[PDB]
Amino acid sequence: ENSNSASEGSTINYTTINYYKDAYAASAGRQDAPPLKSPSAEACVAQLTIGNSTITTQEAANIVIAYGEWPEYCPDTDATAVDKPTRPDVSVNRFFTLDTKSWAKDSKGWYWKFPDVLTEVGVFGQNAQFHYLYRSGFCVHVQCNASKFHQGALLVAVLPEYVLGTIAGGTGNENSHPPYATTQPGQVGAVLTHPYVLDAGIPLSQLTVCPHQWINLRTNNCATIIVPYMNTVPFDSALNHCNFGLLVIPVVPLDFNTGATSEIPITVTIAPMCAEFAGLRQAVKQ
Amino acid sequence: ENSNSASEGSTINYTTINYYKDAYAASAGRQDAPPLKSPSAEACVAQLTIGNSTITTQEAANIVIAYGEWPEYCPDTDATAVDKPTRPDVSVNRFFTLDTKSWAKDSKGWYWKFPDVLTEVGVFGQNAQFHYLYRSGFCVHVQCNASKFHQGALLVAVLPEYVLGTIAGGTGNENSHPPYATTQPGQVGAVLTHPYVLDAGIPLSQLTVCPHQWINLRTNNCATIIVPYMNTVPFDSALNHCNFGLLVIPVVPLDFNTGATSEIPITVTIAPMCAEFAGLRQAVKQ
Amino acid sequence: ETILEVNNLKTNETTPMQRLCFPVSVQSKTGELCAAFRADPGRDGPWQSTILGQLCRYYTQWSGSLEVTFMFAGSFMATGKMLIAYTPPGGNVPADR
Amino acid sequence: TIWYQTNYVVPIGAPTTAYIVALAAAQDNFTMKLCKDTEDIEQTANIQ
Amino acid sequence: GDPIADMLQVLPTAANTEAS
Ligand SMILES: [Cl-]
Ligand SMILES: [Cl-]
Ligand SMILES: [K+]
Repeated sequence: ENSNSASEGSTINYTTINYYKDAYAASAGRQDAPPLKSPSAEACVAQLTIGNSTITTQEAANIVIAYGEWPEYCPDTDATAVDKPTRPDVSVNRFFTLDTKSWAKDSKGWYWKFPDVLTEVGVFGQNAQFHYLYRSGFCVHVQCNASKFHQGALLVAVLPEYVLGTIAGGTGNENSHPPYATTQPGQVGAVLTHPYVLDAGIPLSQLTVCPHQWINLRTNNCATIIVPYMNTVPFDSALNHCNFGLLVIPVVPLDFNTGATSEIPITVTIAPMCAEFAGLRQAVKQ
Repeated sequence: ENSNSASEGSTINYTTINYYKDAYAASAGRQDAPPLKSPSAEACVAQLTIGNSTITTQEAANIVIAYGEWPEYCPDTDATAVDKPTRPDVSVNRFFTLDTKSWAKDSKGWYWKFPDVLTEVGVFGQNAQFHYLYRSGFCVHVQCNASKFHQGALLVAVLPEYVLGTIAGGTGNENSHPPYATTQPGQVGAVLTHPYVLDAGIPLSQLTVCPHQWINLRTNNCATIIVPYMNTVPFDSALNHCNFGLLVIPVVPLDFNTGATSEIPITVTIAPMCAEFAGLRQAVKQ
Repeated sequence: ETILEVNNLKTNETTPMQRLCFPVSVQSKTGELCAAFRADPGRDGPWQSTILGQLCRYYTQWSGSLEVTFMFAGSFMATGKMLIAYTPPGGNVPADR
Repeated sequence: TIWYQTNYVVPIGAPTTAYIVALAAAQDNFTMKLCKDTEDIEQTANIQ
Repeated sequence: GDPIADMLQVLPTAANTEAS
């Protein structure tokens, strides 16, 4: 028998029936913190230092490790491109802070795409443009300060392969598509027009099935999520493909009494982790 | 006695006299291939591969190792800056080919400054601009093809700290200075106005006291010199300071009979070796 | 550690006590620059008020890492985050955050 | 340089402006060399 | 164990001359 079944190479063993020389012709048969509940760093004044930069959190049980997996360089068993990759390390795996957003009582919510956010920032950006192939994980840190008299709750989540959709002309008759500035808004991010369906026909209420953390003003002022590289290929174009989107949505609206500070910003600070590149040539912006 | 003599820390031992608590107050006393003759790679179709690039020479006894020292990263004993450096490796230590020069029967000679030549080229350039501190060695490869009926000889030499001077207004009364485009001509290099004195009041005839190789058309079509990092400090600005100049001077003029190919170019291909950077910040061009 | 006169303005030379601390307050525009100064310990400017700066002036050369401590003296009810950066040599004051 | 990462925020009843005191010192790897006179003290007249 | 495999010139006196 040829070992060409789709399940060949998995830890689970199935008992199947077959009458042909190819394994995939066989019957499906029968088989014979949790990765999905946003595992905290512990389950798997504080200071996270990476490169020449340091942010300050409070607890390791407050850092989510997406899918329970820490970022890593691509192993030889999964690699396919044969050139030696460049792993610049400290010049690219460090914290970059993007433009700050302003949280208002009627804000809808925002999203950023990765690695799009940094393709034009620092040495990371340069490497992303000079190489065809890119790969990395990310430490995502969202910051929001308010007083003990303010209230509100942001859901901060990482949605892998965040494909956006349109309102189809309102009536649903128009097969319109999101424009480039909407699918890859860059460093400044973009605003959601229908946060309830994440501008993609899926419920915000179930977004917690993805790696996430809440920023509930009365309890915390920051959220930190560590994201491993996720894709169906070991390396990919940092320009053509965004591996995941970061969503920051006010599920419980911001509120405070008149006279309390009304300028409440939200700041995103991100650090590539284990960034590596391959397929060197001239710089390409898109 | 305080061990504060200028010779403290050298391999040579001197027998001196002293009457004071400070060692430097002491008398000079008495003490008690060759590095300068351009050591070949052997003394210390061929293919030199570095990064994603390969050049083809012929012999290892045809590669000069300047001062008999191979490029190396800065050792901890000599380092002073405390941040972890970035050593991008294959994206910067690889061969870059500059604009080709045209050798004419009356050409004076050319020079290029390092690392100026590559501060705006590739990932090396980006790192040189994003970091305050830079350091590296270089593999310098000069190419010139001609027929068995052509004749001529180029002296290819590396002059550390190649400070240029002016003709002082011709009369010698004007304290003029070389302009920026002359001291750091960039990738295209520059032409010598008085090659006999290297545009610096010193004899071209003694330039062979520096690492060099001849390109004598009847025998060879290329010269390769490997240069270690040389400076009075372990790292320095790639923008403000050029560690050495590359000089290509036709000591025996090009000649050939009418009808033989008259377009005889000279091409320079260089590869940074062990390039490292530190003191990261925003990109600075100069 | 000794106090740095970061707020060394020409306009407060007659009320020198005001040079010993600098303001932070509610911003209406994000990413604002709060204060900037060089990191040269022996140079004229904020470091001159520190004993480190004054002893540096009894020597020609120095070497080593320095530490700058910032103490927020607003109320317990005030909160916020600042980004403090050290930019190695190369240009001028970074134009933005 | 010191920049606002988020914002200085307060509830009703607290001042909207506060101050920061900055202090400096050398770390253990700091040294000085070539002892010389300082520019920060002079003498223009007799000290009586 | 490792996921990625790729990761004195002048002496005190002048030289003597030897008979051919
Ligand atoms: Cl839409
Ligand atoms: Cl001149
Ligand atoms: K002898």
